[PDB]
Amino acid sequence: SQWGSGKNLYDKVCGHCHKPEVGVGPVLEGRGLPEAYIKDIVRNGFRAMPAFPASYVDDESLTQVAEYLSSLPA
Amino acid sequence: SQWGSGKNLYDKVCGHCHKPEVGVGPVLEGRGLPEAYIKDIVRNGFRAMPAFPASYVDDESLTQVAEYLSSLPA
Amino acid sequence: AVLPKGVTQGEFNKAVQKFRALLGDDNVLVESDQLVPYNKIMMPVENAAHAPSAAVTATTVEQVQGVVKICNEHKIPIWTISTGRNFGYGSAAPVQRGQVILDLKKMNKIIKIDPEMCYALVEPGVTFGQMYDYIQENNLPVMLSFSAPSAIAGPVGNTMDRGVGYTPYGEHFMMQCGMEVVLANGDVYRTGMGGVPGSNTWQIFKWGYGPTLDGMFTQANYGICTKMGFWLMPKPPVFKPFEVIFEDEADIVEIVDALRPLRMSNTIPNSVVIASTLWEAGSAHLTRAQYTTEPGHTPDSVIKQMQKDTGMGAWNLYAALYGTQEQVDVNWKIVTDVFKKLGKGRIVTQEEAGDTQPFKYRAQLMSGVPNLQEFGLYNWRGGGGSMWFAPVSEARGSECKKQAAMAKRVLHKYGLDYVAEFIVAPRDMHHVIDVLYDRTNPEETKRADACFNELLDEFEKEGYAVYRVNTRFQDRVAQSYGPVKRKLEHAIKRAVDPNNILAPGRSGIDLNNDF
Amino acid sequence: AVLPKGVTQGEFNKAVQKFRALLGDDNVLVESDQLVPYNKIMMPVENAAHAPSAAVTATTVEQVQGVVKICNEHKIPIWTISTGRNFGYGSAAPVQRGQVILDLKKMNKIIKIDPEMCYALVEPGVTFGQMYDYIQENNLPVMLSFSAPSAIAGPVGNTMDRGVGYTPYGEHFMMQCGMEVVLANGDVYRTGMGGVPGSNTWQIFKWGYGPTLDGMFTQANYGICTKMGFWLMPKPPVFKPFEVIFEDEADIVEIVDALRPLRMSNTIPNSVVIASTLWEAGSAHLTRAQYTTEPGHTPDSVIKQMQKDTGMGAWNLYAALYGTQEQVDVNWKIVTDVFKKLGKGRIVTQEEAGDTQPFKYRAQLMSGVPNLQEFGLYNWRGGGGSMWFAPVSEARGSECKKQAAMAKRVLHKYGLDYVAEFIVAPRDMHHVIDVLYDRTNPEETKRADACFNELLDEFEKEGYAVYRVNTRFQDRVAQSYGPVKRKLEHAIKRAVDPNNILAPGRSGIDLNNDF
Ligand SMILES: *Cc1cc2c(cc1C)nc1c(=O)[nH]c(=O)nc-1n2C[C@@H](O)[C@@H](O)[C@@H](O)COP(=O)(O)OP(=O)(O)OC[C@H]1O[C@@H](n2cnc3c(N)ncnc32)[C@H](O)[C@@H]1O
Ligand SMILES: *Cc1cc2c(cc1C)nc1c(=O)[nH]c(=O)nc-1n2C[C@@H](O)[C@@H](O)[C@@H](O)COP(=O)(O)OP(=O)(O)OC[C@H]1O[C@@H](n2cnc3c(N)ncnc32)[C@H](O)[C@@H]1O
Ligand code: HEC
Ligand code: HEC
Ligand SMILES: Cc1ccc(O)cc1
Ligand SMILES: Cc1ccc(O)cc1
Ligand SMILES: [Cl-]
Ligand SMILES: [Cl-]
Repeated sequence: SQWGSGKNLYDKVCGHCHKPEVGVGPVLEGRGLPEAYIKDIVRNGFRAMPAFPASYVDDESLTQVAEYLSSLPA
Repeated sequence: SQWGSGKNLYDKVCGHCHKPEVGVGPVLEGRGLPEAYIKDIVRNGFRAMPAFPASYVDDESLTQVAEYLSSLPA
Repeated sequence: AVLPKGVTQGEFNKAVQKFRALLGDDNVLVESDQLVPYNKIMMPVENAAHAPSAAVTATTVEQVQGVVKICNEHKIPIWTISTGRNFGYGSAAPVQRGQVILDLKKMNKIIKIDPEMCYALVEPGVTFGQMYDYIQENNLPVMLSFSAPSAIAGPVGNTMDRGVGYTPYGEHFMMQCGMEVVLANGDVYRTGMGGVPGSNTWQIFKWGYGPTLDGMFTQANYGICTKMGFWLMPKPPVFKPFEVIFEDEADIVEIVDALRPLRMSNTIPNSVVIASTLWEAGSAHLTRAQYTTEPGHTPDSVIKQMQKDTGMGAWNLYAALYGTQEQVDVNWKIVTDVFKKLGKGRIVTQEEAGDTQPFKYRAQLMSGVPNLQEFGLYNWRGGGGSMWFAPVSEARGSECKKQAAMAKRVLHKYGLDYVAEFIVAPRDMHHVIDVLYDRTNPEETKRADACFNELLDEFEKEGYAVYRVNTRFQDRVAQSYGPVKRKLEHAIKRAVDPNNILAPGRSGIDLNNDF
Repeated sequence: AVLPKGVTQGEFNKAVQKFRALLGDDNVLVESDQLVPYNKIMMPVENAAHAPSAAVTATTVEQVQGVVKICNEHKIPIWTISTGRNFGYGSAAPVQRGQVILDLKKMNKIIKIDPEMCYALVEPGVTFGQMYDYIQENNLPVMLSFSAPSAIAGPVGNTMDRGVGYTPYGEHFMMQCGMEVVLANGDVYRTGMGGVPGSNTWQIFKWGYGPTLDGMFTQANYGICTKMGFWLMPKPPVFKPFEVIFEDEADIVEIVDALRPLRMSNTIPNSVVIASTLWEAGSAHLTRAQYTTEPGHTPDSVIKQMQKDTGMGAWNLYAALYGTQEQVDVNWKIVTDVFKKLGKGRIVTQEEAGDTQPFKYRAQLMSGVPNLQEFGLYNWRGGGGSMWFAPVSEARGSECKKQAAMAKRVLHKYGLDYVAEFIVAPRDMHHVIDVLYDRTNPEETKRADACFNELLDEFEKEGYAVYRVNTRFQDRVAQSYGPVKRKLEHAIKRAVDPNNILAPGRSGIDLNNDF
């Protein structure tokens, strides 16, 4: 796809703020967050968090990252 | 005046090309060159030599440099 | 619902119909759920004031030329964005309500990276992260210079707004070389050596012949940049980062005055950052709530407490040495002696700090390694409200102290903090102040807006103006630079964009003004 | 006798009457014996083709504003000169016959030289010699950068034409900061931070806010520069000049490729000169007549003989190290090893050359000490005929070799010599070729004109163009950069000078053209 896999989207964009060692944003790894919720936060943005348009991160890539995050240990 | 003295015009402009150690132009020191001739070369320029307008080197300053050049030893 | 200023629902519909025919249906966005991510702003005003009417995504120069032809026909105003990560400066949202966003993120092609001549030619949608990957994969001996949002931001967008980096190639627009611009009439203009057919010097020699126009397009609405070239620093054999921690707030005068001869002589060749205690705190991910819950600004007593518990100073300077081992060793001996002779500040190196923050990220930023660590500044108070007040000053200590005190006073008046840093060049300082507030609290946003106005009024009175500002204050700042300048800018605007379609209002340039 | 193009004897007389009333009688020059020194050109055309109709000397900004108001009334075209020492580029004479010369030599005020912040703000008539005297008298720790005519030339004129120097601040327009321009409507515009009232940052921060227009005025006819600011290099404790003499003509490829990493890393921080044997000869004051009287070019056999008798090489490189003793010593060890590893070229220092020419003048030029030694180039063949063919190339060895061969061939075809030098920046070369000929010989001038045309045709075909050119070829070179560029330049010209009074024809910008 646009990012190939969800692991790739997480490593190149999301993880720069969300990885445990960073801590700009809360840990999303193994939290079982719904795909529909992740899609809402990325498209609307949440307070301190910026919003990313489809041209940057598409719907298909959001599905992949939601799935990748659920599969990891907490 | 504009250059103060003829020694000053020679040091700041003419001598950069005409002094013996330089040799871009021929030696003018103690050659008894006429004021009317020096006035003609500076205003018209001579081949490789550039011309200087009155705004750069005025008539009064040319008179002073002609007089300074005649007074020096060859 | 939302339409462009002066354009009727009918004319807009013919335009959207032509956009679709030219670009395809998935490249034209008119539904409000698709437009929502472009609307997110950190400015003290509601989203409605900067909401777009549509968003089109072009991928080729032929398409940008197309979008501009359609825009001239139906008098449609376009707002161009590249990577659109301009947080604290308007983000991805237009200067004015209802403008169409020409989103060029999909134009993400790296055209050339020459490892011998050390230059890069890229498209608008290229991110610094995308470039870092290409440089790592292909083992190229080049180094990047970038803004703190690094990985998510890009070269074209940051340089159009004349942004700043932290390596010796820090003043980004100084290192720019050659650009392709699509003008309002559809023509494709190439600056410098680009107009010459079969030229191999576009990214080599800056000026060209005749007037050199690269600067004319930056922070302006005279064309849409489609290709941009810049110079890359070659990877030095050794990189030596360091920090110098200072205890008193009044130490700023001596730090700046002692640092100046070292910057001017190029001993310390990079853009030096002198960060305040609160900026330093925010970047190390410390929140205000874990120190005080009291309303208004953070008192001097809790800042002094913050310094004891963590080891931060009132001013924390981060610099870096580049070169061969022998070059770095003699420069280290020069820098060390200057600080010893001062009898102030603790020197901390990579060995005694290494893996700890904020040293780690600053060292990464000064060597072209991406991280988004500095986004912790938005966690200091939270709420998602942030604006950059960035006045310009002389790299003279008394001036830095004067500006610091002026800012601190007006900010405290509105119950906000002085979270700032000085980015140092040989002769100038980019005094960057982050006016942080809670955007979900309507009373605090109303205060923040007033605070920003007063900050501009107070600084203009003392002869200071900002180098870049948010979309909401772009016209206001244009006033700081006098009427003759605005008059000249509108004359050029009438000449290159008679129909007023290229981002009206950008830097206060709009044909609907009386100039 | 000589009147402006399109202006009648009557309208011109009303203009001269108004000039006199505004400036005084001794500031308006209409007599041919007063106009004669402005007419001297080294171009292959008669004086008549570039003869002025009048010359006015202004001393204040109010007067320049006055001259422009009168010029707009009677449609009088003005040609502005500062120090007017543009030899080989049109000198002090106008692009077109009959233009009035606005001679600003009398505006020779040094407004400010800040020794701490290291900058200068000057008026057009200030010469580099005048600045050197002020710096010597007041013991200021600053260093100047200048073109070879140094003492007689000035900062404003050279930078308006984007000239080059030899110190680390060599690319003059890169170091420019802030300018005041009188527009065609009479308005006084100040770039960067100048528009802000009570600003102390005009010569500190380059850009300002909104479009940055300094570049737009250089090599253009969009305004008359009345004040210009620039940065000065602080005097380093030790200066170490050197030369590296190379034997073969084919050595150029390895010299350039070996020099590049040293320029890019800033080990050698100054504009390096790689001078050809004939350029070197001319500067050491050797004439052609003392070696051969045979017609046509100087044969390879007599050039090889010239090398044995004097010790010059095919390529003579002059560079310089700046900094502290320890900084210079480690950089000298790096430079020395690069040349030893090559196994080519003799290294000559200040100790083993010292008082001998051409080493002496180059060392002076690289340290901001004035001399007019390089004018010996006009003595190589004499006659007072000289034109600069200066193409731009990549600082890549194969490209330099290619350009050298192309030039040499076309020059020999017209019986002229290849007397050239490469001025090196990290990524670009200013390949400066002096097409020298005897102007008193009518057959050789006709050949020189044809040679210059063919030089431009040959280079454009291979994708190369010049960075600066003489008044006679300014329109020709404008063509090398394509139609879109010219179109944009005429659009801006109509907007800022509707009456076409500011130097029409400069850089090929004239409203009488179809663009
Ligand atoms: C939040 C934050 C912001 C920072 C920062 C740290 C934090 C925590 N650190 C920065 C730094 O060190 N240096 C900077 O210069 N900026 C910093 N910023 C702000 C930062 O977000 C921006 O500098 C920068 O990266 C902007 O992002 P961007 O690169 O995505 O640029 P953009 O696409 O938003 O474009 C900016 C601006 O440029 C104009 N425009 C864009 N593209 C074009 C084209 N093609 N043609 C014509 N004009 C163009 C437009 O007005 C746009 O808004
Ligand atoms: C003969 C020779 C010439 C050289 C040289 C060596 C020799 C032997 N070495 C040079 C060098 O290293 N680097 C250079 O850049 N040039 C060299 N030159 C040529 C040299 O004469 C010129 O570079 C330079 O010094 C020109 O003289 P100048 O400084 O007196 O400038 P100018 O007054 O003639 O102005 C040049 C050009 O600029 C435009 N113009 C001037 N002033 C203004 C203002 N105020 N406003 C608007 N336009 C202005 C105008 O087109 C003018 O012709
Ligand atoms: C730094 C610039 C970020 C990037 C890149 C991404 N996110 Fe983020 N995210 C960030 C912050 C500071 C916050 C907290 C905001 C607040 O004020 O509370 C968040 C939050 C989220 C959440 C909500 C988590 C929760 O526990 O409720 C989600 C689901 C989320 N972020 C997702 C997400 C994805 C999928 C990203 C890559 C496309 C991504 N974020 C990037 C900061 C940053
Ligand atoms: C270098 C750019 C020069 C400066 C500055 C001045 N002069 Fe010059 N001058 C120069 C040359 C190269 C020549 C020889 C020209 C040729 O082709 O022969 C000259 C010559 C003269 C002469 C003629 C001497 C003779 O032997 O007949 C005169 C009288 C003269 N120059 C005067 C002069 C004055 C007064 C100057 C300062 C205002 C001056 N020159 C400057 C080169 C240069
Ligand atoms: C860190 C930073 C620097 C500049 C700027 O304008 C904003 C933020
Ligand atoms: C020495 C020199 C350099 C550049 C130029 O254009 C002319 C002459
Ligand atoms: Cl914002
Ligand atoms: Cl000439």
